[PDB]
Amino acid sequence: SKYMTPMQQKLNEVYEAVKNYTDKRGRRLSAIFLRLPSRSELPDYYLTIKKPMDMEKIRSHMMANKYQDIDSMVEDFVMMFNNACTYNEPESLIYKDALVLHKVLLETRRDLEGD
Ligand SMILES: O=c1cc(-c2ccc(O)c(O)c2)oc2cc(O)cc(O)c12
Ligand SMILES: [K+]
Repeated sequence: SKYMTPMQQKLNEVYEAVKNYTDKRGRRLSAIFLRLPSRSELPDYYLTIKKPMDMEKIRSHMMANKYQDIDSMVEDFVMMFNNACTYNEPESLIYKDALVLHKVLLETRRDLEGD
């Protein structure tokens, strides 16, 4: 069925809000977060980050219909942002972007509180 339940629509809107957010200069903050690079490409990432997470993984779980609720999806986003903030330095752009996107995530959830 092409029709999403309300819970599915909400999950999609949250996801899409983070994905599509662009700053005043037209930059899409989510670009770097979509797909994690490999073990070779990011030294020490997978030894040091306990639960790797990227937006493609989140998107797949959503498409397979495995978030039972909004908080579960939020959890995964927060894990991703924390991972990025653990691995990268505060001065790095990825770290700054993770902070903005975290605010985008919570604002969006909060805005959709009564759907
Ligand atoms: O730390 C992360 C770092 C990167 C990353 C992606 C592309 C690059 O050219 C780069 O120099 C770093 O991508 C991520 C993507 C994520 O979803 C989560 C992360 O923690 C990272
Ligand atoms: K750090």
